Amino acid sequence: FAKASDIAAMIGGEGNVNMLSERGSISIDERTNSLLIRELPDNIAVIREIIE
Amino acid sequence: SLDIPVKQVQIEARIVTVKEGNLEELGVRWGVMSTNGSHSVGGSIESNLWQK
Repeated sequence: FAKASDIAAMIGGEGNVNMLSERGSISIDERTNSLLIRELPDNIAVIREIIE
Repeated sequence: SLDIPVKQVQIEARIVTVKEGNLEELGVRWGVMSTNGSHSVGGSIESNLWQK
């Protein structure tokens, strides 16, 4: 129901101060409308709940 | 988990236009020219000067 590029630009983005991350990272897969995230297994759950 | 076959979509646009028009005009053109002996009637001054 939403574009993955917009969501990746909102969750991550310019600089690390804005990012909701510490020392991981989002990537986009446009072919299948998906995000690929690498972070602490505790931040994955809150990110998942918000973007759901 | 990423590389999988995707779906295909068929899109069809349709542009329709309809026009109608009506026109009507009526007009009339008439004139008179008469003389009596030292008396005349016309549709201008050059007319009365000509029928002399």
